[PDB]
Amino acid sequence: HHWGYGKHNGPEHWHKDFPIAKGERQSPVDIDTHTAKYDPSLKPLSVSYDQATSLRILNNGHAFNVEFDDSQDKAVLKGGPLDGTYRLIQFHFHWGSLDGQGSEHTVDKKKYAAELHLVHWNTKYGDFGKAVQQPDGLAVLGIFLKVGSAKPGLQKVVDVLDSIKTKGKSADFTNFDPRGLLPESLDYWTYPGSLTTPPLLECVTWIVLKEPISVSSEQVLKFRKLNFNGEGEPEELMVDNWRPAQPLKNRQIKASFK
Ligand SMILES: Cc1cc(C)cc(S(N)(=O)=O)c1
Ligand SMILES: [Zn+2]
Repeated sequence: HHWGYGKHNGPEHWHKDFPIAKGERQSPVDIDTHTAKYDPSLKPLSVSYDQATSLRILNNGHAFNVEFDDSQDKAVLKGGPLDGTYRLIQFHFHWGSLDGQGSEHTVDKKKYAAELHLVHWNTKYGDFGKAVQQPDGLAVLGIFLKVGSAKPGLQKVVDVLDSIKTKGKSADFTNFDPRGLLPESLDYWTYPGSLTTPPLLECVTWIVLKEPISVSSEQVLKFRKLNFNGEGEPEELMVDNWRPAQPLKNRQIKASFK
């Protein structure tokens, strides 16, 4: 009886195995746009993915992860609200059963169809496992997805999904360029939070872009053909793998723009 997204093991149960679920800096949150204050001390985000080297894509039974080679100084997030440099390790998505839900963060209570998380660890801690033990260990860049025009730079991801349908399947996935997933503007909101699945560690500086990317209905429909189950087990479509907004508590959300 491990955690997941069902009536029987979903977000409202996680606190039993992971008490920090009811902690002081949990994610995601609703971004109330009128209350977020412009911070003129915030810097432009620096996203440098020119040398990113993808290796593999993995269905982990909750989502799929596009994994990177993080053994050299290459694909780095810095600037913005961050001190120091954060190295890209993986990206994944959260999405809905319907276009009207699927994002983790919300904007004035608006739910997007999906949300992309580009995960980076602070190089001052030497690797990911040590970084997640620190309050400034990770920086997660969150990007909303809406359904409209296709995102060409997403299609290589979509087309490999047939080969990782079920939990525990992986496939080689080299030379994927995550720059093709970024919107035009790097305007963002930022706040201190957590991982959004167990273990729910309070180790993340969240940077959520204001501009969503557009993906087509056909692209998100192929996300929804993935399975949470393993091969040879009853089919459970991989949909609604998002955590609802959590209490903001004693936090401020800052805007990079206005
Ligand atoms: C458990 C966990 C691990 C990683 C690397 C990333 C997340 S999230 N969804 O907060 O980006 C969760
Ligand atoms: Zn995530």
